[PDB]
Amino acid sequence: VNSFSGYLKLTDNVYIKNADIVEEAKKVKPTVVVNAANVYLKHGGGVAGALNKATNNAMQVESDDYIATNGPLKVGGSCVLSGHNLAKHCLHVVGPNVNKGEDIQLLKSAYENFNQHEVLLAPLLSAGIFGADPIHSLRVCVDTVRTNVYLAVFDKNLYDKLVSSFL
Ligand SMILES: CC(C)[C@]1(CO)CCCN(c2ncnc3[nH]ccc23)C1
Repeated sequence: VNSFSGYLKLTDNVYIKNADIVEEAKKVKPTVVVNAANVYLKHGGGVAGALNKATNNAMQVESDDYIATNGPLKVGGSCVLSGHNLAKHCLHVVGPNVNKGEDIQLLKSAYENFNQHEVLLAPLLSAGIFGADPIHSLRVCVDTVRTNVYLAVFDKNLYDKLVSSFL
């Protein structure tokens, strides 16, 4: 039993809800929140910009130190950093950005990072400003993630479309 509330169950381990991941993180304080990161951990917009703003820029400060030490992430890769006031940990995961021409097959590799964590609150990878089809992102998620994932979908219209078309 965990503290997540109001989700629709898609499968044994995948759940979905119309929610702002920032407000959801602040209420649940999950062990792991997933950020829709880029390789430079520059949290300017989309989910990343929103999560970072909610940390009063502490996420960006921590991220800049991480990059200065380690260099950029790989597309499809991840790193674990602090969750600040939102979660115990933030798993920064880099899905391919279609608007940069990155290979969509890397979306499966991106979701594989979730399997290192028993329970996660997460957005749909490569959705939104990353340019991929969110119905495909949900499908890859379901077919790749085996741990318990709670997907927060900001757009109510998109949320309803994701459910009604799910197989
Ligand atoms: C389609 C999908 C990739 C998105 C909608 O879920 C697109 C728009 C930005 N994304 C967010 N998702 C959940 N919570 C959020 N809070 C602020 C932004 C945000 C991801």
